[PDB]
Amino acid sequence: SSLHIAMFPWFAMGHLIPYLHLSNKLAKRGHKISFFTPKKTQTKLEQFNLYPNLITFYPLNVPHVDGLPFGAETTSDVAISLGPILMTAMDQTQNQIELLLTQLKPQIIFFDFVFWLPKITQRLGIKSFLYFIINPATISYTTSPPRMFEAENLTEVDLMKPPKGYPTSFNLQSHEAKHLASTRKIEFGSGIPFSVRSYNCLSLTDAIGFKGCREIEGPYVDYLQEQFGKPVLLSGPVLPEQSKTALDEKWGSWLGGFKDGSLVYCALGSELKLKQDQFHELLLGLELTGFPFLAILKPPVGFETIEDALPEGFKERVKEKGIVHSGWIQQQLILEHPSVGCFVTHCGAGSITEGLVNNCQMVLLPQLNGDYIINARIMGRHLKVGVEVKKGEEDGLFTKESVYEAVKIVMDDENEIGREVRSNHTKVRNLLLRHDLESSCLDTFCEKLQELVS
Ligand SMILES: O=c1c(O[C@@H]2O[C@H](CO)[C@@H](O)[C@H](O)[C@H]2O)c(-c2ccc(O)cc2)oc2cc(O)cc(O)c12
Ligand SMILES: O=c1ccn([C@@H]2O[C@H](COP(=O)(O)OP(=O)(O)O)[C@@H](O)[C@H]2O)c(=O)[nH]1
Repeated sequence: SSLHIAMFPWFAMGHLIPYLHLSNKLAKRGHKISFFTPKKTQTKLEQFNLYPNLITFYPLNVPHVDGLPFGAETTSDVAISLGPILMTAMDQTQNQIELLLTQLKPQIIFFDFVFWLPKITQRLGIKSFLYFIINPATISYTTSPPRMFEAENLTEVDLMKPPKGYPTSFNLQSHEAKHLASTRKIEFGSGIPFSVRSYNCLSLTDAIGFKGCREIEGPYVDYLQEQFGKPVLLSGPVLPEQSKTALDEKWGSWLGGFKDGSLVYCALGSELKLKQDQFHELLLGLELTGFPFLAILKPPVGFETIEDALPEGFKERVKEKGIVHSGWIQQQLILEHPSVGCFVTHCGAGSITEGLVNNCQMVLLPQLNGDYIINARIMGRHLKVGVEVKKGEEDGLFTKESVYEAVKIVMDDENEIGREVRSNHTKVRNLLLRHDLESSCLDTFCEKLQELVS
């Protein structure tokens, strides 16, 4: 029997997009989806609704919280420092969520962040499902009970090693453990410290789910199931679905003028702005490679145009070989273009999947975020599908020479590290695209959802 599922993702394109990818897969199986989305953002999402008779959008008015810029709905609309206020605004949709649930009456609601929700749903006879599109290795590392019980005694040296029982080994740099130790305590919406919030969601929800498959995410989901004592499901790897919009002709035309596999694509997601010095170092490192490149970057901190922040003489030197662009582009379609030979990525969970299912060599440039860092360690050291750009142990900065070297290594047909990461990437792509991998993940996922509402 088909399920009625409501979708309440965090107000971020990196959550809205994979929730919609998964929605399409569930609707193909006959399930009815009530998709809650910020009102103005809906128009950008219709693009991806492949089953409009089963997937219905319901608009949310993102309320006012003092400090929130006017009209802002998504982390793509605000600077990263304003994220906690946007969290307070999502907390404030409670009364209009509670009324949407009362009239739509879904059996299950997938959600992010709103740890108050399982108390509404238990009252309405609805099952709460905390559905993560970030890595379970990240939640396992920072938010498992052993971490939470040390409370404010948790230090940088504590975060340098995994929590007790953690199934895997990898190394953090000093500045990364420093980042995790401090940001953990910073308020993220309505006065709740960040890790407390996520922990409250894990503890109070009926069940948990993650993007991923047993072959890669398995050990972390088993660890989390053992720790929290409730089902931790895997949706499958949420392979990107095809959009209804073709590749913009101006990009298709420009990309079509380069030799196959010759272009370096660089993008750091839609939520981040580099500091100027690292913006310069990145762009000069791309220039040093001599390869054509497309860099999708916001202007650096303190700057409003790409023009004003480019290193001196940059435009005149790179000529038609390189473009630096700050607008939203169709990243998934660009990564499928045969010109692209290399993807320099901030290691966001969605960008990681998009690179894995394509042919591009991966260069890992994780930005200062626990999931990006952990994704980078897993891709660089466990799966060994990419080369990570070296950062200063204490300052977290890279040089233009380190960017150049990483790209050169993976682009060199005769370099043995490049051949190795190509070979390992092919292994992972062949697994994720295996004819029965995602479908069998979804088979199990949907059975376990049926048990949940039984
Ligand atoms: O990056 C993280 C993250 O997601 C991310 O949290 C950012 C705020 O810190 C936000 O800006 C991004 O849009 C979002 O993808 C979340 C998260 C996401 C959805 C949830 O339902 C609950 C938690 O937990 C984290 C926990 C960590 O120990 C470290 C992290 O790095 C993240
Ligand atoms: O100009 C852009 C920037 C991002 N994306 C998409 O936005 C999502 C970004 O998610 P990810 O987790 O990689 O990073 P974030 O942007 O949340 O940091 C992915 O599906 C990208 O393909 C896109 O299509 N165009």
